[PDB]
Order: sequence, then structure tokens, then C-alpha cells
Amino acid sequence: VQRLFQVKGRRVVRATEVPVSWESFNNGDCFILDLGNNIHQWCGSNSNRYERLKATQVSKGIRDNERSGRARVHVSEEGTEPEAMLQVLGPKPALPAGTEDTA
Repeated sequence: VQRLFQVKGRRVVRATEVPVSWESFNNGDCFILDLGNNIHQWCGSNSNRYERLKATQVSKGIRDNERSGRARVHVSEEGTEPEAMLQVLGPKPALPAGTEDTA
């Protein structure tokens, strides 16, 4: 499996599937790169607490509800991306700031 979710919001946080590419990322939200047996929860330096919380819920939700607990969740952030993420997405470009969330 190879899926990528954008976890964005303030008033209401939503997790939505986006193209599996670094071009979907930004430094203002959280992202979940689902690789099947491994799930990568990445949060931008400017992400908010609501997004980080929802990112944990979605990552653990995939792990427990979709994989029956047979997956490992890896938490990272800007600068600490694991090579497993880079092996799938390629080298990381400079990321845009991200769009302000709806308050």
C-alpha cells in the first residue's frame, strides 16, 4: 500500500488523501504516508495542535482498524524524515509554508 493523507484544519480538522509526492507537503499541516506495514506520521514545523492530534488518531486508526495492529507508526517532523519516506518520495525539496487554516 502507498497512500498519503493531508491532515489539515483548526475549526474542523480533516484528513484527506492527496497525491503521493513531496509536492503535496507543506510546513503548516501534518501528513500521513501509509506504506502498509509502516505508517509515517509527519508534522510540519508550523502545524497546529489540533492537526497533530488528528494525525495521531488517523495513523493509529489505520494501524488498528485497517491493519489489525500489524503495522508500526513512525512519528517524524521537518528535518527528521526517515529514509523509508525518502526512498518512496525521493529527495525532499524546500517545502512551501502551507495555507492558513480556517479558524
